[PDB]
Amino acid sequence: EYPSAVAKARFVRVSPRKARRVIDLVRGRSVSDALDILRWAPQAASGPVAKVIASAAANAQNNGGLDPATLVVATVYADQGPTAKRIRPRAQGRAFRIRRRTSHITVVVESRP
Amino acid sequence: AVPKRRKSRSNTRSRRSQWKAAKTELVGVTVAGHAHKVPRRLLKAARLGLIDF
Amino acid sequence: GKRTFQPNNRRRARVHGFRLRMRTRAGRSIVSSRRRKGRRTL
Amino acid sequence: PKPTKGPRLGGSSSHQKAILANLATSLFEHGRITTTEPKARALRPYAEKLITHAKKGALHNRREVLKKLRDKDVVHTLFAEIGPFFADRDGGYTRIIKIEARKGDNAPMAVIELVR
RNA sequence: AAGUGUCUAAGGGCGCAUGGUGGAUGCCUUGGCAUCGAGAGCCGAUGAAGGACGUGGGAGGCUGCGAUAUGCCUCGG
RNA sequence: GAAAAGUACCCCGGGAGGGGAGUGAAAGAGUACCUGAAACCGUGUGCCUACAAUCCGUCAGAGCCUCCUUUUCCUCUCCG
RNA sequence: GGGAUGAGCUGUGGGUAGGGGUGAAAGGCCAAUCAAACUCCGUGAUAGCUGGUUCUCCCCGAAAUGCAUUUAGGUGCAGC
RNA sequence: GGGUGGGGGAGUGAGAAUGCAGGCAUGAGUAGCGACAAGGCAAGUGAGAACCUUGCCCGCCGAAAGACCAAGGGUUCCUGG
RNA sequence: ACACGGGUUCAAUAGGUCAGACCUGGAAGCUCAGUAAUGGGUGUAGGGAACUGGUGCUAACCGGCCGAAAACUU
Repeated sequence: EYPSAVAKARFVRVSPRKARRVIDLVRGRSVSDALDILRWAPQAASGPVAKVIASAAANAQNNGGLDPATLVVATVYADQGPTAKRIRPRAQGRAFRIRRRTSHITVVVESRP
Repeated sequence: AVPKRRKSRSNTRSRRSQWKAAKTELVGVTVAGHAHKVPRRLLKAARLGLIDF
Repeated sequence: GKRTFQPNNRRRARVHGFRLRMRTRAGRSIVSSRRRKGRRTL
Repeated sequence: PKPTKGPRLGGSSSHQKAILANLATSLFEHGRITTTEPKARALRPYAEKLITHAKKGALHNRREVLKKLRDKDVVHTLFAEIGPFFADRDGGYTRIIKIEARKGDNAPMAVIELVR
């Protein structure tokens, strides 16, 4: 029904929840609307997302031969990426485990006239 | 005061859901060359050309 | 008053150096013990 | 100028004084300052009054300006070019245009300009 | 007029489809433990065991090596 | 992975990364990699829920959803 | 706030080392732990004590009473 | 690389020991971000700059936040990337 | 925070400006007296935050989003 183009970014150093709180603004919206929204998104963690969405439309345009004007974002994932751990020293010698969480963002797009 | 019991998934996700962003945008803002899209807050700057990409 | 540790390599060498270990019968056993475990000596 | 309500800029009012004076200085020396919106807003009644003294054009007014601006070159320019030019405009010597917030603290930026 | 009267899902629940994180299970092995049999059972003031430093056409370590230094001479393979 | 044959080249992107091509039996084997479960995270979607309390179940149990037999019926019947 | 030309303070150098040292004496200090430091070995220490002891099914089915106990929160014999 | 059957032998069956090793959850996108010295503007490099560079102001210690030695650390100094 | 209330150019909401209320209490320069320190005149001056009433000069943006088209009896 929707022969969508697939694009995704693995190993991004932005947490999934911080991705999701932006992604919720771009469900069922056009690519150009999403790109403008993210351009002016005060959360300022949308950069990677705009790059991925842009690459999805560009790839659909060149490999698929589709027109961005009708290209709409269908499904967006903010999957949990690989996580490392770091030790911080706190009071009384307590060694706490502090992590650096990542994400795998998967986006599919398709013309929906 | 420390957490006595863990919170049920059905309540935790409610707290996760009441943490959303606002929606502001504006179309029709013609500038030199291509007509882009900006917010009302900054449309005057766009009209004066004080924007970048 | 608020002191914890104050290194001084000459003091460490004179106190823990294996040439001091040569002084005693026991100290020689420490070196031979460490060799058996496979560790680098002082 | 009407005193603000809430925290002074930076530390105390003395720091606010240094900020307002330096901002007014480089404003008069450049004519287009892009900074934070609160600073431009607080600056409005400050620069408006300094220019009011410029269009009055008196020795006494120069010393009242010196109470605020230790730099003298900006005073020369201010009472030599700016004042006379705005002598025919009875108020409204500035203009605030909103500017995109900074990537790093999302501070509401704004640019403050003179009419020309 | 009076009465009956489905339809909301902000956001949760359950179940399916499809992904991610993780690297458990399965199968394996450059590796080890425990034994029978057969050797050797000593090294060293001729400077032992074991080490520091250094050596390669090319940064560092391991194995080998010692200002003749990832090698020399002799008899064999 | 039997063998590096470690993804030529092109395109988004500052790069990492990804897609298209290609090697390959296979990439659903891409250096973070045989097989790849669970916790956990998340998306799409069928169904219930904003006058109502109860170890968050069990048994009765309406109405929808999905699969499906017979059948009024469409006579379009060599089809469904 | 107290001492601050003194029974002073402080660095460099050295020694006394565990049933021992030290102590203008508190049973405090001896590498963040001192009514006898730490590490290793004896050592898989021991405890009449606390906690644990992993799949199922079938038949049958107790006591918390009595005696004695450096014993009454345990155990042996008897009873079920 | 495993089944069926007759046999043999177990490091053989985990839901619990304030159990152990590893990974992820709730708490939670909460607290906190580190002496009560203070930053600001312009131009510019750069895809991207409150935080870097170069200028102009402002502020602070100044018997120390300055300038030299010892112990210690062991290249943390300079250049280029 | 949000919300509330007012206003958004037929506009006096905020800023600014002119003039006021109130406060401070006699500014600088100049001139005169005084050896000087200082004191008179110019001068109820000068400075000024919130309140008052005028004054449309700047800024309130020549544009977005969500929002009914109604199951039935006597």
